[PDB]
Amino acid sequence: TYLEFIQQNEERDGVRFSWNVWPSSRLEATRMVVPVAALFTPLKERPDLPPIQYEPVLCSRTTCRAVLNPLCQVDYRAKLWACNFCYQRNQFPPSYAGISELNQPAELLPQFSSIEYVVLRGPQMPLIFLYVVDTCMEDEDLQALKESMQMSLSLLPPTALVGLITFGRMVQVHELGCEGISKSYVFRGTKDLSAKQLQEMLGPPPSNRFLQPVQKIDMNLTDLLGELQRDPWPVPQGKRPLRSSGVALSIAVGLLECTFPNTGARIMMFIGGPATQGPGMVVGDELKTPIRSWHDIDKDNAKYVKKGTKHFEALANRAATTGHVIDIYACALDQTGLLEMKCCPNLTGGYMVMGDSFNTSLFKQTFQRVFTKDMHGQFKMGFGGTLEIKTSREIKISGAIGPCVSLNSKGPCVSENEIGTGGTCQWKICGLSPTTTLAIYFEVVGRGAIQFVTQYQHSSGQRRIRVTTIARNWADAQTQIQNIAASFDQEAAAILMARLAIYRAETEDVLRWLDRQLIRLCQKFGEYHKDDPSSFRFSETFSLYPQFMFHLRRSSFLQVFNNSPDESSYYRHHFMRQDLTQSLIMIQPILYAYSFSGPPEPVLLDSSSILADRILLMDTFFQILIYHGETIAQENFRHLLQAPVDDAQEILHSRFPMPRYIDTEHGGSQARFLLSKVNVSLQVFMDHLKKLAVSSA
Amino acid sequence: MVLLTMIARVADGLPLAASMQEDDLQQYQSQAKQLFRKLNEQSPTRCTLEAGAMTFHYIIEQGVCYLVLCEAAFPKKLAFAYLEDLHSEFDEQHGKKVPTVSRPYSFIEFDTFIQKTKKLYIDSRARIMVANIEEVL
Amino acid sequence: EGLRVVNLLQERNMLPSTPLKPPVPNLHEDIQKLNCNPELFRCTLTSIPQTQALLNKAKLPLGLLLHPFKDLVQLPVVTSSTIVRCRSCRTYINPFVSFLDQRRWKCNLCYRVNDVPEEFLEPHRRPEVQNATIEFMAPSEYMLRPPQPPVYLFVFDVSHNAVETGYLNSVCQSLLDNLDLLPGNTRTKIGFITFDSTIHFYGLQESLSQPQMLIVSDIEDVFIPMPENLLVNLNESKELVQDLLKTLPQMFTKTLETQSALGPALQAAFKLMSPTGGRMSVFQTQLPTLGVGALKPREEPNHRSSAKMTPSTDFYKKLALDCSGQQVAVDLFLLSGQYSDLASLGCISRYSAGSVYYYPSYHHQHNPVQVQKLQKELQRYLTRKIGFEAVMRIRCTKGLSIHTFHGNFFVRSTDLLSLPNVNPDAGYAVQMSVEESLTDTQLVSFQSALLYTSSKGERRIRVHTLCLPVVSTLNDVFLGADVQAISGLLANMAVDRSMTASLSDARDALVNAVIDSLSAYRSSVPGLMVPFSLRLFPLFVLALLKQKSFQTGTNARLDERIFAMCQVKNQPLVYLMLTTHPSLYRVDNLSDEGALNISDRTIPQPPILQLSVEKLSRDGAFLMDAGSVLMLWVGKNCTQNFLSQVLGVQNYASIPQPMTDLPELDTPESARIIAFISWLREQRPFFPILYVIADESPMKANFLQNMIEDRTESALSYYEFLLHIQQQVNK
Ligand SMILES: [Zn+2]
Ligand SMILES: [Zn+2]
Repeated sequence: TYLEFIQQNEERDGVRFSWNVWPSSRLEATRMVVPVAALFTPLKERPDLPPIQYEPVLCSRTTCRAVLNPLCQVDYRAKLWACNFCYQRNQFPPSYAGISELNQPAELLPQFSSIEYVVLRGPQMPLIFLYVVDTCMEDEDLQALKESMQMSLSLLPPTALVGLITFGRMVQVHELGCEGISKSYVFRGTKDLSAKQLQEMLGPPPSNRFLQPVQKIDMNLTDLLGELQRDPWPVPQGKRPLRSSGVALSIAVGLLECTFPNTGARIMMFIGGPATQGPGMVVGDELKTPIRSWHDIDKDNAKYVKKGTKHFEALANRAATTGHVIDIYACALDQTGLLEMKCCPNLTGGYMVMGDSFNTSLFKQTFQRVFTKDMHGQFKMGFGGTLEIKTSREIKISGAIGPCVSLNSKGPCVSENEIGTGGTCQWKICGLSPTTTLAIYFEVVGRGAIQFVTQYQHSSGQRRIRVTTIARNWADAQTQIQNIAASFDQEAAAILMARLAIYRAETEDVLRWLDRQLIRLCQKFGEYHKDDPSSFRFSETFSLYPQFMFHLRRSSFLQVFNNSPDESSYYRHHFMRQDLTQSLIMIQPILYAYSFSGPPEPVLLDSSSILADRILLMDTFFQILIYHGETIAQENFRHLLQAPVDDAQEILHSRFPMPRYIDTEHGGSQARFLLSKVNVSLQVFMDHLKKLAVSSA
Repeated sequence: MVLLTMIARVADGLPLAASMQEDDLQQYQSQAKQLFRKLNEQSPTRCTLEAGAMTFHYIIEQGVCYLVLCEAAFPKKLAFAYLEDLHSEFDEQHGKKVPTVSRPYSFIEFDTFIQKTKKLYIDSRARIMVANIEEVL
Repeated sequence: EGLRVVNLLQERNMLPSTPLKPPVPNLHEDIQKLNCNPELFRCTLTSIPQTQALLNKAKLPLGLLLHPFKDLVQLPVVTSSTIVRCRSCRTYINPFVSFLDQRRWKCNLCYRVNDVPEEFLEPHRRPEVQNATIEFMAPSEYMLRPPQPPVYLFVFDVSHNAVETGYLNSVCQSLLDNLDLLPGNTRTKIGFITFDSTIHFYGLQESLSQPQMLIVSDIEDVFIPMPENLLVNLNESKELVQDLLKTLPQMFTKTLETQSALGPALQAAFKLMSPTGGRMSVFQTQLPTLGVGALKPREEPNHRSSAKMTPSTDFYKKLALDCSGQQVAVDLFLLSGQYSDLASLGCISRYSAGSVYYYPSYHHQHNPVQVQKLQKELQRYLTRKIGFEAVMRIRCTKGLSIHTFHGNFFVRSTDLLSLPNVNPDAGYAVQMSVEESLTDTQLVSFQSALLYTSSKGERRIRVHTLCLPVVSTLNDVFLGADVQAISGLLANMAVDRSMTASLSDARDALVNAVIDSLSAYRSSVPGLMVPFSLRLFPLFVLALLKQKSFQTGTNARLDERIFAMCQVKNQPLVYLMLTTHPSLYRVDNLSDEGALNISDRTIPQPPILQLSVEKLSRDGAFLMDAGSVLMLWVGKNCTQNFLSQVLGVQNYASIPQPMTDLPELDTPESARIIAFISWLREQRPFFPILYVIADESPMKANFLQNMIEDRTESALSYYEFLLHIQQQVNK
């Protein structure tokens, strides 16, 4: 079963291809409507795979150097194996001398196609956490932020290093635990500083005066964090506080750059408002002028966007080149400037959290999900990931889309047509989780092979290598398009095409390209008589693709207006990282119905699903909404009123960015969210699509 | 939205208490002493003067004047509440010794309460007549 | 008395046994009794020459030496609603005006008649006319701003060398002991800055567990890191500043900072004090080497180098002028063990009415003499009265013109000394000339007025008025000469001659002053004939030439010479004379010819001895009053009674090598010597330490460097000096 094949391959190898049967000819590779693309999750969790504590056993060829995988032909008599990528025949290492047929290594069994190795050679480096704290916020917001940071300090490993940087008008780099004086280095938030300059101005396991181990400093830091008061500078009437977010981040990046380069570090920046001073400014200090909106940026009424975006773009590349992660936790009623700072968490593996106030259950719970541990009490986060992809000689890599940076490595697996962060066989991911999903786009130029090698730093300090080797059948020449049409993953291809549309919208019409490919897909894989719209049908393999495209082109990912620029950057941020299942929920929110006439059942996202005697539970990935009809808007009536609430609580935990909860009913103001995601309309959208699919190609 | 506060006896214009911080002050301090000389027992008890980018605010109680200067953008609603806090404190502590002193600034030590009250109004995160001053001078 | 002529070659013992008293001007009895106290105000020529030609004939300098803020035993404070001042030259109504119509007074400086207002009423019996020294309460127009609060900012060098000297411990202990004794009322503000390669501010808040050390590392672009709690209220935050003064000496014990950024640190300290002004105390221990205002190392001279001074940069001069404009005065405490270019560093205090303090080779363990000296000089520096944002004007009758000022100030408008601070231990000098012949008057007057804000927030005016007669005879000018005052004014002129020209020209002009004046006296009358008023003139000038300010063949170093010149430009006349020509007494045989009037104390009065080794004795002990110190020298063959009954020792060998003071034993010999010592230090507010260390072999016999009458390998004796003058007088 093709569905069982797709399900089992995602659970084992953490990947979902747009096509599971690839074009065996050049004539069909060029004419592919949806490109051969993979939805790859390098750190997907699974039923307790045995960690391999020996060396990976690579191929003995300079260019190839692939990892031993089940696709390799072995010869247990002569103690030799043949590399499946370059046909090179290799000798087994001495630790494999006692190899036998009735006792073979793990990496050769097809069950262990995806597998993780441990490299224990060098002394493990400790984790590094740098707190970058804004102090221009209300007391109740700053006190809650302080309590949240003190709790995160109690979850850190004893070996980890910590630093503290607070800012407002000035920038303070705190020297931790310096006896009874508590000192800090003050810097102007007016001019930017390079790492070298910062190094000259500032100065067994390693530790600086500014980055000390948790087990020896946790008591002084929790007292410092407890005494952190708001920025002492007065804020005059009608003015915004002077906030130097651009310089504070450039000092945090500059600090770690000259102390611990090329090692796992997390710059967690907490923002209570926009940057009003320095490089990286978003808006002026006059309250008379509002923060820029989409209407302001289209009519060229935002003098700080491009100059501010470029500043944080350089900081993003500086930290990504060094190998550090940049987190941004923004909470304010006004906008914050995420549109200008988005490249710091996007290029690295940084998280992006957006709320209304640090003094809410929304931020507090979300912030402690960051430090969620697994079955061994270790953070579900990796550092300094290096993704290298080995392909068959017939495959070339167009590029990747998602949280990663190109290492600019050249080879015969690099394609001329580059897509996204492309033109390379290697990518750096400074931060990855069990969720981080890259979108790899391939191009053909049985059985074709693709190997994913991911080297990252575990939260324990161990260096791990995650090898995943997949194989898909080459098309039969006497049944080319027929087998290709049956191996189509309509869900994965929809998200892989959504990945392309958003990457072009965020780096600029996009909807015109999204329609020409939907019409092209209807003509090549659909059934229809020419000039007869009523004859158009779609296989069960393709039938849901037009609906996934109707919701994608109307979602907030491409219709940026009616949202703030910081909200459009936040929505696109999480979509470019999530796996398949969560990405489908973003584009097409799930909707359950609750009534006396039957148990809860999923219903369509149409206006007809909104009944008066029924309770709805719409699950947008970003918000969970419970809607009550006009009749229910008043023990049996208790089971109905709390059935969606109970189902809400369960999914209101596992999700890392805790979605905003909304309890509304008919006539309520908050019912607007349900009415805009629901429902020109799909009926008209399909009829217009059929008229173009049955007529000219 | 900045600072200049002076407390003077209305009769002879004798200064009683003031407070000034710069890091000009030389011109607006003269105009302040000009007004203290002009004020008499027929002057309006509460008034506001315009001086271009600056704006004076004063009240008069018990023959004592409480003047404050700030930029014109500073709320005139808050300027009078600032002078009211100073008046009630000054009258409660020195209201009966004012008509007897003769030294200039016989209450310099009122500098402390002026500056601690001054900071409770020049910070948004802590929460009558109008005539051009060039006419009265 | 004496109109007689003295032959300096035959006497050779002209120095009196009792202290020198200032001359009495040749004035009428009723006028002299109202004259100003000679300790506050005095003139080099008590008889002013009528013309400039007569002054040039005498070849003596005409000038005034004043100590305007000296501590007084009694001061009349007039609180008049009106200050009676002359309508022309603004001279204050003084005892030497000329009342005629009893309602109109003639100004004694510009001769204009002024109307005596009603408030004044027997107008002449009013205190403003019965006191030459008086303090007024300045009205409203006598101030540019509300009276500023007392602001004290202490700036400490904390480099590796500074930590090794250990000065921070005793200075912080002095502040703790003298916190309540600082001048000021509840408006007093205090701040703290430490520096090395970076400037360190200290915030003090009652809501925080402990102070916060805010470090600005941008050396080329300094700023203030916090707006509120850097200069804190001492009355409210007393507990907070006491912890920091206990915590400061413990922070830098393991410091590797070898460089010091004094320049940028003083800019940070200036920006912090700019809004209010006040007193800035700077403690530097080494050469400034990092940042703006850096100074290059110099090689110290030796006894062989010739007389071949001036600052190397103008940064500390430009910065001092900026401090003066913001009513900020900078007092420099130099505790350096090596050359630190005090010639350039001193400008921070000269052009800001500050005062420099020098403690060479200070060390908390190795140099107990400098430790106790700093402790006592800080006890005075922190508890003496002070005036803020001050100005002073020196006036004189028409015809006399002041043309050169001497002292720590900034001269804004000829006759308008700006005093960011005014301290009671500062001295000032002025040089004048007769621009218009004084044929009209027979009396000329001088008035100094000192506007200042007291530590209690009260604008006050202190006024001194001097009156002198005018003569027209060469002999009358010599009869009124003040040998001490002439010596002080010449020392100030010689310091300027050093910077202006060289040390040789400064020494020559000093010798030529004695030659020209005595040659002029001889040309208007065999041996060296001098009048009675100048019998000590070659003595005090030779002592001037052997002082550490102008000596040559000595092994002196640069910072010692500059600091000695800084004391010439800033000390009152008495302490300048005590430093140059110390008073030498014999103290191993005191007896009952003393001042036993003081109730229960006797207080011997031993005769003053001339500064020659010939006057010493290996059988006795000699105390030398050098003004700021009291060096007690003990002979090798000293008697056994002085050893056990005064020093507490059984033999000369067991006299401890560094002795910080005498013991107070139960012997009448100790009671005599302690009474004489205590009476000496009661004649001054600057407690002088007394070290008996002067043994006959302690390697610290600089007691002999003050024997200015004896010859050395590179200087003439006193008799050799008189022989050289006579050769030049009648050449
Ligand atoms: Zn190979
Ligand atoms: Zn006059």
